[PDB]
Amino acid sequence: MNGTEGPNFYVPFSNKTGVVRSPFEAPQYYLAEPWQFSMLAAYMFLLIMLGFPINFLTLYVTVQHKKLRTPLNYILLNLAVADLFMVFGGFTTTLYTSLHGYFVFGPTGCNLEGFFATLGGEIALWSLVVLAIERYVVVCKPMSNFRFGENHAIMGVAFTWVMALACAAPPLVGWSRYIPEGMQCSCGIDYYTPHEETNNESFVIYMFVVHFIIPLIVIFFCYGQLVFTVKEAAAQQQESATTQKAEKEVTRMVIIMVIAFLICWLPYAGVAFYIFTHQGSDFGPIFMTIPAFFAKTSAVYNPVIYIMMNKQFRNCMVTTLCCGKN
Ligand SMILES: *[C@@H]1O[C@H](CO)[C@@H](O[C@@H]2O[C@H](CO)[C@@H](O[C@@H]3O[C@H](CO)[C@@H](O)[C@H](O[C@H]4O[C@H](CO)[C@@H](O)[C@H](O)[C@@H]4O)[C@@H]3O)[C@H](O)[C@H]2NC(C)=O)[C@H](O)[C@H]1NC(C)=O
Ligand SMILES: CCCCCCCCO[C@@H]1O[C@H](CO)[C@@H](O)[C@H](O)[C@H]1O
Ligand SMILES: CCCCCCCCO[C@@H]1O[C@H](CO)[C@@H](O)[C@H](O)[C@H]1O
Ligand SMILES: CCCCCCCCO[C@@H]1O[C@H](CO)[C@@H](O)[C@H](O)[C@H]1O
Ligand SMILES: *C(=O)CCCCCCCCCCCCCCC
Ligand SMILES: *C(=O)CCCCCCCCCCCCCCC
Repeated sequence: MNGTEGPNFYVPFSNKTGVVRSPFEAPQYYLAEPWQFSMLAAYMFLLIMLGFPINFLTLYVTVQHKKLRTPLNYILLNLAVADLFMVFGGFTTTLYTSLHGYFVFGPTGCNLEGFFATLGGEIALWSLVVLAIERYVVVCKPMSNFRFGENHAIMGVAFTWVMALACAAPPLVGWSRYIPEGMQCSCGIDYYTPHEETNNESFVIYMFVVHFIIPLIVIFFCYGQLVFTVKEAAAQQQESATTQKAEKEVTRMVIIMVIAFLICWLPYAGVAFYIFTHQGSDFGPIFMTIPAFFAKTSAVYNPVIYIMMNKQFRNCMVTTLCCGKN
């Protein structure tokens, strides 16, 4: 027996020596050394110090530069906002709790922190999906006489909001639940205890299919077709070096974006799928925080890839940071 059950939690540590306390009431220093809790805090600090400026600057630069405010870019603003939900909902609260050694805000705080942290990263997830769809629609022109504009861009943003709520809300009202995870300082969806009262098994399948496989297929399809269309168009215009450049640049960025998507969610899903097969095993507190490393860090590397590697934004950023010139 490798864990310790309670009303609103599951501490991954045997209580056979009697040392296990609630993650809402007392420090979990039997679960991990105090210095490891400090390193958790150190990492949350890094994610905030990098994550806030990068994502805030994205919104600020867009307000100052008319050229950035195009319908396509609406979703990349949505991304930046989602990343800020991850920072202020997730990382800051985890920084606070990690320094105590347990989730001080209790079960209600666990639901809040879990909701906004889940909502944040899920909006970001679907933002990356909707961008691929919009880019696919715009480049491949799969529809007869269609023009992407403000109305469509806003629907795409609302679509992410809805999908993210379809993921984050149900645990608040019966279907699965939010409980402290890993080192017990941050809360999230329960996918490591078969909890019949909330039906965790169905929700995990629903999550795996609707919120990972479907996104993964849409992203691979949309960008697959986009790279196909661009490559055959360049092959029919090989005299233009500009077009050959643009073709290679687009293919390079698609590979970066697809690989980046996998790094973010494949570890989180690979571990989730493993627990579905091998249930109730001796999963450490650190083991649970390894997938969350890659996922939470996306709040920094997504805006680096999807926004700061754009030459247009990069100029506006320099201008805004240098007060007007340069
Ligand atoms: C992990 O295991 C440990 C060990 O079992 C466990 O901690 C223990 O919890 C029990 C309560 O569940 C504690 O027992 C209490 O001891 C105090 C003595 O001061 C009593 O006052 C408590 O109440 C009794 O007496 C009252 C008298 O008026 C009655 O009103 C009441 O009904 C009770 O009879 C109670 O006996 C025990 O002290 C700890 N032990 C240790 C070592 O901490 C812990 O709960 C487990 N963790 C999890 C998450 O499940
Ligand atoms: C940068 C944000 C500030 C975080 C302040 C952390 C306060 C930690 O407070 C600690 O909690 C222990 C219980 O776990 C108690 O022994 C004491 O209150 C204190 O040592
Ligand atoms: C990915 C599909 C497999 C099942 C996933 C279920 C667990 C979801 O886990 C969630 O991930 C979010 C990442 O955005 C974190 O912010 C949340 O804290 C966490 O609850
Ligand atoms: C979703 C997957 C995105 C499309 C990835 C295609 C990358 C293939 O690679 C591309 O074409 C040639 C090989 O086919 C290489 O020699 C080129 O360097 C490269 O641009
Ligand atoms: C335009 O005039 C150029 C920008 C002016 C600012 C140049 C100085 C940048 C230094 C940033 C250092 C970051 C410190 C990070 C420590 C945590
Ligand atoms: C806007 O007008 C661009 C200039 C603004 C920067 C003024 C000079 C910056 C000096 C660099 C100091 C960096 C130290 C960071 C402290 C942690």
